[PDB]
Amino acid sequence: HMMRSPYEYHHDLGMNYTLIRDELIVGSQPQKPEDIDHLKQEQNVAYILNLQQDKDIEYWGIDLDSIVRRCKELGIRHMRRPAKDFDPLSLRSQLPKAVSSLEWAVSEGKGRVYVHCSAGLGRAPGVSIAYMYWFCDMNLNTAYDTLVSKRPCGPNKGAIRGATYDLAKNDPWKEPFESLPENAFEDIADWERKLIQERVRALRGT
Repeated sequence: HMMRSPYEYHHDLGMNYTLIRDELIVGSQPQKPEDIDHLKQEQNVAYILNLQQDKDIEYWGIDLDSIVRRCKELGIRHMRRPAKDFDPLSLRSQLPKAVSSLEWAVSEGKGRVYVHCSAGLGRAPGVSIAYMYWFCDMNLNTAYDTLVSKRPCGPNKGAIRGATYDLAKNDPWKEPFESLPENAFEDIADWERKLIQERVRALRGT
């Protein structure tokens, strides 16, 4: 067993994950049905949030149907909110829906939510940080540092900031997010946070 690179996916090492908050685990894709048994037995997982595109599951040669079947057998709910890999625009567009699924599953309270993409290095940490920022009473830099300190990875902060802009927006003719400096929407006022939480919850089951 040899040295590997630190911020890159090593699929041959099997499913890997990090517990970020009691309710929330961020990791790489389950590779076979036995990995679902591990999650249920060792981590009390009751929900899986899969952020991959079909193209990703195909590339990786994963039998998703057998994964999902085992989830159902064990009472786990499997959810899909796809986003494109290494694509901040995709992540930004899909963040509100992905976070809606996550936050719904947390609110149900039946067990831990396992949030993953192919590697759990971009998409899955990005969704998790947005959830912490919007729902767990922190600013964006705190939310960001809290995850990255536990699980070294490279989520796009701009994607999360831009989804925050998108959800706080009340004027369809506001200047674009792309014109604003790095600091815009890195914190949100209490009324904006309330607006965001309602809009995210309104996407539950869309």
